[PDB]
Amino acid sequence: TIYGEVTTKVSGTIVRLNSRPPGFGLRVSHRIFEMCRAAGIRDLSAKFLRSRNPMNTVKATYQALLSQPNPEDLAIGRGKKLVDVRKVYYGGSVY
Amino acid sequence: VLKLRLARFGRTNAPFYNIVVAHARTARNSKPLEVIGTYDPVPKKDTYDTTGKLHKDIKLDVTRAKYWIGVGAQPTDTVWRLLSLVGILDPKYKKPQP
Amino acid sequence: VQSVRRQKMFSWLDKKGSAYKEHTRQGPNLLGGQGKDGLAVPFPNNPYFKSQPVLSEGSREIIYQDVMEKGLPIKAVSAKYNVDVRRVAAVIRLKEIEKRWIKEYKPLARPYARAVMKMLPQTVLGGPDQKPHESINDVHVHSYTTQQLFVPVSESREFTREDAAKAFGDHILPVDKKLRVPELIEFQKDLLKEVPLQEANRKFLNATAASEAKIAEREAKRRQAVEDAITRVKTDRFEFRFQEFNAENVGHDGRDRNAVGWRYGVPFPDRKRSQIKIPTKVE
Amino acid sequence: MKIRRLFKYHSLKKKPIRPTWNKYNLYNLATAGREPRISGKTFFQQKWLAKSLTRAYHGEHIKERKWARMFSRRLPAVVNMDPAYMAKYNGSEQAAGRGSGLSEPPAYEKTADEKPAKQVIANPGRKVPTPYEQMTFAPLERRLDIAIFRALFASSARQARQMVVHGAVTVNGKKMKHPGYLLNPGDLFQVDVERVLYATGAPKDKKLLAAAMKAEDNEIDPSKPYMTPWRPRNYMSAFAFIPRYLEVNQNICAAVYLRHPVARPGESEVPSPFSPTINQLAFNWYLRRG
Amino acid sequence: DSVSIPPDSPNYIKVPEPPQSSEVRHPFVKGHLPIPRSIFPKKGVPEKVQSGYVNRIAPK
Amino acid sequence: ATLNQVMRGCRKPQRARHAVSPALSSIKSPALKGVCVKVGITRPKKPNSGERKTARVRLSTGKVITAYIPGEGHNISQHSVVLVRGGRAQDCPGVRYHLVRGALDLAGVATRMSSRSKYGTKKPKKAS
RNA sequence: CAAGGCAAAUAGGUACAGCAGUGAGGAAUCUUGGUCAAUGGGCCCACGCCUGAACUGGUAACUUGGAGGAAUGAGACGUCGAUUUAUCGAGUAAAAUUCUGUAUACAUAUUGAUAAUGACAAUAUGUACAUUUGUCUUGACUAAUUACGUGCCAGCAGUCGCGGCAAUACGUAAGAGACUAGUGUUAAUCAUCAUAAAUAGGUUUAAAGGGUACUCAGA
RNA sequence: AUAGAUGAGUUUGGUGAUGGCUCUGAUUGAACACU
Ligand SMILES: [K+]
Ligand SMILES: [K+]
Ligand SMILES: [Mg+2]
Ligand SMILES: [Mg+2]
Ligand SMILES: [Mg+2]
Ligand SMILES: [Mg+2]
Ligand SMILES: [Mg+2]
Ligand SMILES: [Mg+2]
Ligand SMILES: [Mg+2]
Ligand SMILES: [Mg+2]
Ligand SMILES: [Mg+2]
Ligand SMILES: [Mg+2]
Ligand SMILES: [Mg+2]
Ligand SMILES: [Mg+2]
Ligand SMILES: [Mg+2]
Ligand SMILES: [Mg+2]
Ligand SMILES: [Mg+2]
Ligand SMILES: [Mg+2]
Ligand SMILES: [Mg+2]
Ligand SMILES: [Mg+2]
Repeated sequence: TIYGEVTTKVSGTIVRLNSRPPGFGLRVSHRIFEMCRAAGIRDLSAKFLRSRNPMNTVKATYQALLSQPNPEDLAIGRGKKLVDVRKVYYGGSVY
Repeated sequence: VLKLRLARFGRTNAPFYNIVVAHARTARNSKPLEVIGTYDPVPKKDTYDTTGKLHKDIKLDVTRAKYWIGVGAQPTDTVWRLLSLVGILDPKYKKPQP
Repeated sequence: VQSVRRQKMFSWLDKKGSAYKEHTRQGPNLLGGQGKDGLAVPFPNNPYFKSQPVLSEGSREIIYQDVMEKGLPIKAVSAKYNVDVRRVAAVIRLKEIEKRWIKEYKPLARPYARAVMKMLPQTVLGGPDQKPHESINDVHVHSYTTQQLFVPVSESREFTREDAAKAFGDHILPVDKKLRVPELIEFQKDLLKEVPLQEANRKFLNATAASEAKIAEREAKRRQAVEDAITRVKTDRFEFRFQEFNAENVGHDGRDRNAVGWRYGVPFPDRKRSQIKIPTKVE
Repeated sequence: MKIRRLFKYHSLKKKPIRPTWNKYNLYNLATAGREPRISGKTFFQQKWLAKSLTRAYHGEHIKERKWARMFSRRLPAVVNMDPAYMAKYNGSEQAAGRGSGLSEPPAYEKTADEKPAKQVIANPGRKVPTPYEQMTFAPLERRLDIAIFRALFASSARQARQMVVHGAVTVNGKKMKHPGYLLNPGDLFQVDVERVLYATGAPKDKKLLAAAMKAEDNEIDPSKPYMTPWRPRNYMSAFAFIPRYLEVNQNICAAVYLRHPVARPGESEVPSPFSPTINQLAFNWYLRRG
Repeated sequence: DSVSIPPDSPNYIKVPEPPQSSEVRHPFVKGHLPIPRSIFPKKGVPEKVQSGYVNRIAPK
Repeated sequence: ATLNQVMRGCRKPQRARHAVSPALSSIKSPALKGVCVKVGITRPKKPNSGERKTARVRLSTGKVITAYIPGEGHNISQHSVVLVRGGRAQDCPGVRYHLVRGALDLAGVATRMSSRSKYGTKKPKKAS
């Protein structure tokens, strides 16, 4: 899944992507599904807030997957740890 | 006239009675004052029991029923018998020995 | 005359698929064959599903004798042979039924048993143990623990599993308390303190054995406390069982799942779709 | 009444995979395509294709309407946790650094280094992905008739339902005539010995027994349904596999439903002759049946 | 205690499950029951539970 | 809009949309019986060309609507009790209803083999 | 007590929105049954009487749940459909054989109830029987194809649309896709619709800033 | 109660917007047609 939530706007087409827990599946549209299935994502929940232009929809959601918040940059910026509770609890990353 | 009686609930050929405390002149299945317990007429059989015995499941709140009986509640014939078995009241009918 | 499709079928079924007519070799003979981890794959297109091994006939007896004759705790037998407590208990139940059949002079399915056991991979326990039968520490993935939470904490904080459980929820426990054999952790802590292995196993047995006593005690008190509320009044024909209960525990608005009585104000739901009208459990 | 959907059950043209040990089914499963081409097809066309393939095997004798409600979006899973790591470490090292963990050098720098870096501290095998996609038809494994077919007691799901409907199985030592009984963890279903021998036994050819009445060990009996001496079905070894959520006893033809099928990090306990790509598409179909 | 538990029932060998190992979602139960009455008040010790109260309202 | 303007009732229901078959949608009825008043031919509009088989019907309620006769050839005339169902002839202005063909007096197509249910045609019974 | 309807005549009853039932209206909704055995109620010292509530039987696919058959079946070395007479299909399909005894039928027992009373049925056990397909769709949305006929005609159509002489869309034929004792259509409701937006919208050029700002109430 | 949030067709020579209509899902104390 992706990191957190992203919202990208491309000339009237807004796409909101959320990171869902494991076993949620690609409960997304047909165009987003092809991209998630191809990039390697398996759990996501998208939404077209304003417009559903086929082209801009693909440009906005592709630009959203490249704008995910980097937990390590946010940590060094705030001087605070951003610990993934899921990893500490299970003593590793459960893929 | 407060009465301890049975409200019949269930489907066709599947009776399931509900012990209630309701005024005499009221609908049988109307919402009563209290629901003391439930009664199941059809006798059951222990799961892993081949002897052939049978029992009847009755969930009754003895403590609550006793209070109502002490203030003048009149249980019906069917409920009176059930209370007799528990020992709250004396039997209303007895088998003739002669 | 056979069509080409049928003709090709018998062509494949005569040379390539002939090895599946009779089972000559012992062990799985599936289509996928041996995988990367040495497990037969029944369906080639699906590599994840594998033909996992089954306890051999002689293995089931070893587990049965240990629990019954030696009276060892189930947790210890599970940890010893790396068999799940739920499976160890089942083998005993199934074995007890066998004793009944043999005691009642019933014919067993020996011809069928031997034939099927040669088609499934087996794990003979005892001396020649190569791998553990299965994982005895699997912990259910709780729904709360599946969320993606990045908690901002101090740069030098020692975030532990205890703190992780509290971040997921308030009532959640760490994975150290969800194990089916939690005594293993305590046993492994003795090895870190350079404790002799012999004494480490001694403490393990006592710990598990002591744990089974508590479980039995709780179960005993429960069943004994459930029969104290039931009044059995034998009669001419049947035996009436009057169960007691607090008739005031109907919640604050009358709606409560664990209440006793037929609810008022509900129409029969027989007409709704997917209405379960079958027994849900056999006691 | 044979319905129009069963007109072509093992057709070689359509090449469907069915839950049975029929030799025709074995040929279809063996020679099935490696990967159906789904590039040109649209999203609906892909989902519809996956639905047809998977539904030809999973619960084929269950009305589409019923299974649509039975499909659960709750895919259970477990995680293995060894006690060794629990004792030594308390999960503090997994947060060192910036929260995600102490970074390690890239793969292209390590090969140049003569000595490999120290291994990262974590549970053994804690990076493999868990196959959630291959768990869609898990609720069907709880059916009493499917569970019997997975215990190698019947030759197919259809035949496994016959035994239940005809009063041959007994759950927890009690007759169970309902093929839809959803087994609970701990239940013990036991099939009659005779029905299991006939199902898995070889066909009784009257011609083969003609030369047998004249010419451990079991004697030949000409008054039994299966062929004597009993022998396994011709093509039973290609489907001989027991799932991990069952503990069968061949002798008494009884099994225990230990738990529900669960997905572990590296495998799945749901028999399915379909790749994750197909199950993933099928799962999407039943989210909104479109 | 009527009859010993046979090896068929699941209660032959009790293996308690670990805490938080299942997520069964119970369905909402339709209907309600009448709320029994509060015989006593919410504060103070009522006169009905004194030494002699049944001998004063139900004398022999 | 501000929270104050919403207390004063600024959120009114959207303007209703006219239904396809008002006569039926009004009283929530799936069909209505009516006495045929006229059996005629209506002409399509800009794109389409042909001759549709409409019929002026007087419903039980009292309204006089113009229905449409689906199929090839009909059996209705003046003063024919016919059953009217919803629908609309897209290319015929003023025609917003259909007529059930297995209805009281309107007979289904006798030479129909495909989609008989839609035209009220009993099975041929060739062998039976 | 008054009025009208039916009945009534020198009388002064009746209104089935009590149960069953009839006519009418309508697209459309049931038996003029049995019993007070069970539960409840009225009267009664007691026994007991009464109960169209109620419990039971009947009618309807209106809905839901379940059954409605599984395994074997290759050389009848046949039949059919196409057509590249040898390719592609009907086809493991059929026949045939080997088993089961599901709904249901019958029989026995128990039980609904006990002080005693059983209208009617439920459950368990035993034996016995292998019984129908129907329907929509097939240009795209939307899973699934050719041939012929028709020639902006006849017709299809939820939306965009199709049909003017070699129509994948109309009508037949075959095939295919799909649901199934149901399948479609019509009507309605929620959702789709952030499509009256409190959560949660918008108003330069697209629906929408009052001609203006001093100001009571009110924010 | 922590898995629950999804789109498609149609305006234009064409593109991006605005904005309705319709389909995709579920259902009925339903009726009708073919069974
Ligand atoms: K257009
Ligand atoms: K103006
Ligand atoms: Mg828009
Ligand atoms: Mg138009
Ligand atoms: Mg056809
Ligand atoms: Mg009247
Ligand atoms: Mg009436
Ligand atoms: Mg009429
Ligand atoms: Mg009575
Ligand atoms: Mg009475
Ligand atoms: Mg009396
Ligand atoms: Mg029977
Ligand atoms: Mg009487
Ligand atoms: Mg298509
Ligand atoms: Mg048509
Ligand atoms: Mg056509
Ligand atoms: Mg049905
Ligand atoms: Mg202005
Ligand atoms: Mg003005
Ligand atoms: Mg222009």
